Amino acid sequence: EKLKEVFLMLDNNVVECIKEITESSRNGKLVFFVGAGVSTLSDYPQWWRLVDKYHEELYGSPKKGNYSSDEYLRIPQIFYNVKGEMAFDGILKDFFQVDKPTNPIHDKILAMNPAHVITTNYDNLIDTACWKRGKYFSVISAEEDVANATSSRYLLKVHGDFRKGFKGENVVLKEDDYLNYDQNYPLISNLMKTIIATHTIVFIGYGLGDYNINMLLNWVRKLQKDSFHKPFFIRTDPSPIENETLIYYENKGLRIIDAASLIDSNEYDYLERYSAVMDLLIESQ
Amino acid sequence: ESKRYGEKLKEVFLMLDNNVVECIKEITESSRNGKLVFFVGAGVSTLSDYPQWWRLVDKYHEELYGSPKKGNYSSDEYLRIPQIFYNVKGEMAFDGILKDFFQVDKPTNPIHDKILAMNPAHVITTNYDNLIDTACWKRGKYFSVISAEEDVANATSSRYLLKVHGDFRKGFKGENVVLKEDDYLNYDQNYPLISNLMKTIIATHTIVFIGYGLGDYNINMLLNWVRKLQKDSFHKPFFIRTDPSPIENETLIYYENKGLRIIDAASLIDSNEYDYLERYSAVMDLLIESQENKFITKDDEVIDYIYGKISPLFALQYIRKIDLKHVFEY
Amino acid sequence: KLKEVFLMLDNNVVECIKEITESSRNGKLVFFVGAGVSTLSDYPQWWRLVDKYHEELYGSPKKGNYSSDEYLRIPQIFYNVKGEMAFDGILKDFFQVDKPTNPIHDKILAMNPAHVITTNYDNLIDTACWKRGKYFSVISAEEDVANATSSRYLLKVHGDFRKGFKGENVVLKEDDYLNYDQNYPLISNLMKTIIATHTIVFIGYGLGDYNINMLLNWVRKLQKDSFHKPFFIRTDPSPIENETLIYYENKGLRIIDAASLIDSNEYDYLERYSAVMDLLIESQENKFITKDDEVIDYIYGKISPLFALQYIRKIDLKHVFEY
Amino acid sequence: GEKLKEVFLMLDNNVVECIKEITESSRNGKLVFFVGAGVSTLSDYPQWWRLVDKYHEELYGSPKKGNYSSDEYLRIPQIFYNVKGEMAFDGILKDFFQVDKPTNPIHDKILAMNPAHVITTNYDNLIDTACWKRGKYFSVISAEEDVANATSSRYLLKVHGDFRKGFKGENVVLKEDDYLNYDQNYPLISNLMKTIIATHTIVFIGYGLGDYNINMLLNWVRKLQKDSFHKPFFIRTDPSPIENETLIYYENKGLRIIDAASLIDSNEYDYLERYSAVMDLLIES
Repeated sequence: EKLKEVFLMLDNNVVECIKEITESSRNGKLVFFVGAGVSTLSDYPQWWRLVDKYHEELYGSPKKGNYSSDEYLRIPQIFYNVKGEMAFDGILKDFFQVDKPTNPIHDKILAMNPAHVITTNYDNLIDTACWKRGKYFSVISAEEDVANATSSRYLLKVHGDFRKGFKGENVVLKEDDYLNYDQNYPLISNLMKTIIATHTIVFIGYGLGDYNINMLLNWVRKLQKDSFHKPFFIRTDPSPIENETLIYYENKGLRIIDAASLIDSNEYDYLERYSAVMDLLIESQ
Repeated sequence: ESKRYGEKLKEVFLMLDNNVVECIKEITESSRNGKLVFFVGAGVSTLSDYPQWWRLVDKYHEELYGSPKKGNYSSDEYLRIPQIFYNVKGEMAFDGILKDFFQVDKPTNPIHDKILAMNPAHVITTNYDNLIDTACWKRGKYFSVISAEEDVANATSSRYLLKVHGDFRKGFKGENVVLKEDDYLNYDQNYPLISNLMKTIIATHTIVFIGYGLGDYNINMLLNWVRKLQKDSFHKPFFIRTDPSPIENETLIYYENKGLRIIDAASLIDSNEYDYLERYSAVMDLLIESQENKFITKDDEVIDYIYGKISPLFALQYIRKIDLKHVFEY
Repeated sequence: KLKEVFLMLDNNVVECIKEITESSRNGKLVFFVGAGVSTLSDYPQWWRLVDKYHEELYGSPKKGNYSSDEYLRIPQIFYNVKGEMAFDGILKDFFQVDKPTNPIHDKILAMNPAHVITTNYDNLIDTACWKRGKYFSVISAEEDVANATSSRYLLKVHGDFRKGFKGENVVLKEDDYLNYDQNYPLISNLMKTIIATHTIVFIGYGLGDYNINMLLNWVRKLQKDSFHKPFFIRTDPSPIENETLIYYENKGLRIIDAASLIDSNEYDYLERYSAVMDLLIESQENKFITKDDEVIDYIYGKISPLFALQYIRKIDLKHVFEY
Repeated sequence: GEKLKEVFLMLDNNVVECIKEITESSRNGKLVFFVGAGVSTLSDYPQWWRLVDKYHEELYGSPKKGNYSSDEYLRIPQIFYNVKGEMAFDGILKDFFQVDKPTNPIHDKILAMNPAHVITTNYDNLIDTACWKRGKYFSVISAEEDVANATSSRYLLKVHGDFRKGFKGENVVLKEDDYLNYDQNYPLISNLMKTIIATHTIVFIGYGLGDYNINMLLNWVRKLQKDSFHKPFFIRTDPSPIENETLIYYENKGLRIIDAASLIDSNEYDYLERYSAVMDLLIES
């Protein structure tokens, strides 16, 4: 099969990344930075659907054509500012009460036995998967959870969850709390920065233009080059990435893993390349 | 067009909302009080068909990526695509692409003349045109141009024409302007004096925005500082919205509670979609005609004008008829 | 006697004094008054106030000497434990005694400054401005910046008791010292832009004040040629020792010290300030003694612009030389 | 020795509860001691005052005519760095700090308490020598690069740096500008210190009532949620009893102070017994 034959086709760079990730997994210093991609792979609603619901309820017109980059964090502000919080939390409840089954990628992530898992999402898919597999994890979703931790295995939830009710304050999806994230979440931010500093981070389910990736790159640039590791980024776009972007995001610290080049998958099959890259990581043992 | 525009403006003004009427009154009072400060953005320069950022980023994508960006090309790439170029091709290619378009002798739009006709104390400016200031000198108004940090301490007059993002006066180098992703991130650390000067003029002058769009990066960076300043410590800036489609009431409420005051040009005139020149001209002509009083019809307005221009002299036993001509602006 | 006193001056002093006069005649000089001009005549200082805070707080008088941090820690401790009422009462009792103006303030205002910036919560400079007949828009709180009445700024950086003798209106504790940029953004920006765009002369400060150090740290992030180095009129009764002078000149302070200029006593602060002030004022009416080099230089400085002009009539040459 | 039995009874609940919490943290392996100069002076170690005295001697040519100002302690060395030079600056560091001294019993008992991590602002090797002679492999983190090469999970966090790479002025934060340029120069060390403080229980030992480091740490604690941190312990060793009003002041900022002058009666400079009494009270329980 091609999965056995790809071990000879991988670029020496990719071979080095696979070896380093496997070594970090063996040493218990691997942290997976998961995002919206893996949750969406389990048919979980994406943020743009909630944006559309707010827009239709607020403006009265559907989607107003193509959304701008800042539009995804502006309409909820317009809703919270005039309509209030009651409708905001109600809409969040109706859209996000469903409990989607865990996708296989969540199973593979815990099968890799990571030291910690930093999640930017707002769902308990990883919590449910960990409870299924029996590997105990410590949930860190708010400032009150930093002080009280049972074991040194932190499920670092940076953006919050809906555990303390379906309310806006617990979860960071607005604009004001995006600017005031450092002020409102100082301990979790410090823990996140320290965890990336000490351990080896592999990014999963993220696009090269994501907000969190860009802010993390901004914080990385100020660091000493010889005193910091290069985080692994696994891109799952359906298009073959070009060399210029790879250089731009390589001198910026991230190590890009291109699933498009490794496996000839389709355009609307994220699961195929996600599973292929996870299996390539696992089979190295 | 002789009697067309005068009658059109007369019809527009006598139907305007009281909010816009108060906005016009306050702007005119500030202008005649030596306090108005203007904020011309990228929109005003495009009225003279000046090279826009989108064409430059399109060529940067074409050269760097081998082809222009497919589909929509507004996804924060305006700052990223150039930056990659600067981090791959280097300095000379960036400079060449910069000088290819920005080295054009373009005539000045009349909107600039209407702006300068308001007699503003300072004009904080963002675009890169060397013709925004040219319209200033072809009249009898001197404005000290401040573009880099070294020009702040060397200013001569008390009136500033501020190039916040820089300009190409000192050559067409890629380091004297704020274009790539890094400069926008390091603006507060590379141009501290210019930022302080900006916040100084903003706090002590009436601010009128023009040529911007609701959601531009600079407007947001100003609004967050405004919200951080204090409660009721700043005079609310005036915003001239000029987009073709009328503004929904919800966005108006949100932005006027965020610390802005919106004057939407698409509501008071029912013009066509792509008619930007007339959209700017309507509001600018309302301001100008309110300056020189081509709007007064009722006797009460006449007497209120006379009393507002003569009341301070009621404390003087007598005034020569010769210098009374100076009271009513000749 | 003073004519040859101007001669026994270091070339650095000679050029600094003429630069200050040029800025004053150009409407570009902004004075920076600090603690020491106020306490010159009779105004109470912070040390006795800290002493009474120790008395009301710690029971017994202060023993030894309190450190620099204690200057703000002790009032802060008193405010945190005993509350705002007693703090306000103590301030009201201390800061109500009106004191007459002193000639140093008249000399400062006699140089027609474009602006004056002070960290004094008193109105000594304010009253001297009113009594002399020179108008200044008083800016002490944020709300004043929006409501500025004129273009001349009497800036009270640390606040004042013009709206009432209350602890909030003045920066005295540690909280408002640490959270200054989070409480007074507008006035801080106005101070910074005034310092950047004008000429700043520090008077009353003694290199041991928080404001001077904050400003010097602010200077370090202003490129190289984008800023002018402010002058410094030091009046301590001790020579500068010529190494801290080097340090502060490298950091951006052209120090002028009164100890080298005149041989005053150790309790002669009035004379120490007055010597430099009279020396500065007397140089505003005339230039230094000239030679063959400078006379031609002065004439060329007053005539070179007229060179571009083809011809100039003779009657108005009095205006060129100012009568 | 044979007199603490009554001292247990004399001490009120405010100290008994602190001792109990310290013991519970010690038995759970979640206690960190933030020590500094003050237990270093007990080994006759050259204090900073001698260093600034030498600098002032080589700078103004005369000894101190009085008591040094609070800022002078940070300004006099800086003057020497700007007027004389850098080699002149570190010549005195090379010939003056480079001294062989034994480890006082307090340093050994600090490790006998078995702390999970120790954070120290000193520039010496006393703590390292005690760690080597006890056998607890503490990963020394003194420079910026060491954060990326932490062999063990237990960190000997020397925040201010070391002379191990050499007796150079750039390896230790001493000058005023170095204190001012601290977060910019040492992001990873600051992050690690903040996370260790947040996720553990910190005990201050050998500190005066107010110094620079405790001030900035208390400010960083202040810019937190009102219940996101555990109130740290402060062991005041000043010969005079601590006044109650300043005790309430320093407790309202989020500290719990245990003095020794109120606990035992001693002489003006016998700091060994003052540290020993409190350390025996802590270790015995």
